[PDB]
Amino acid sequence: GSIINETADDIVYRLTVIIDDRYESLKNLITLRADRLEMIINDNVSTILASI
Amino acid sequence: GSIINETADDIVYRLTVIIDDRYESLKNLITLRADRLEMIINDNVSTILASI
Amino acid sequence: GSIINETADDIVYRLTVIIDDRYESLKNLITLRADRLEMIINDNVSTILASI
Amino acid sequence: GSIINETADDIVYRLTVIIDDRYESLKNLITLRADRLEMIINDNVSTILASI
Ligand SMILES: c1ccc2ccccc2c1
Ligand SMILES: c1ccc2ccccc2c1
Repeated sequence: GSIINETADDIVYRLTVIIDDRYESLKNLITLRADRLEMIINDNVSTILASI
Repeated sequence: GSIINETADDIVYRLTVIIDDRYESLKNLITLRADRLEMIINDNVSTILASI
Repeated sequence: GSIINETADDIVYRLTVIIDDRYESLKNLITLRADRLEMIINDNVSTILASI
Repeated sequence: GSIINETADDIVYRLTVIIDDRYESLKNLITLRADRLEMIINDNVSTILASI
């Protein structure tokens, strides 16, 4: 439209990309560490149960 | 308000919607995974106690 | 005048509050769920050890 | 080179620095608390396994 609403759209867009990238990083990390805890807990409990 | 004041509110508002959405996502993911770990732990302890 | 400088300062300042508030919320949530899980584990292990 | 194009670059950069700072803190927090939980889980299981 004009010079103002475009410069605003550019600010919103660029920072949105930043926010989105940092979001995905945190999302994948949370997922990664939670999967590890599940794996470790499962393996250990299975070891305990296998040890009378 | 003035043009620039309305444009400032719009930039903040839009990026706040973004930040909030991403925050809720991580908030929900963290809660989901932690809740599941507690579910897994509580179940495993019940099995270990049943196996004496 | 200087309204563009001030508005940019005003924009950065407002979104900083948003970002920091959500950060603290996630920081406390992550910290809270970790304390809970550690407590649950320690409690359960003591229960298991009390049952030979 | 424009009046507001530099302003936009400043706003995005200034908030990017803040986002990066908070993102890194959560990343470190998530890593540290998960590393801690994994240690606690294994240390506890070693105790149980050592109790017939
Ligand atoms: C601390 C670190 C990582 C986690 C992942 C999922 C749920 C809770 C957590 C607590
Ligand atoms: C997504 C990405 C980074 C963030 C940093 C702080 C608070 C919320 C966030 C949401």
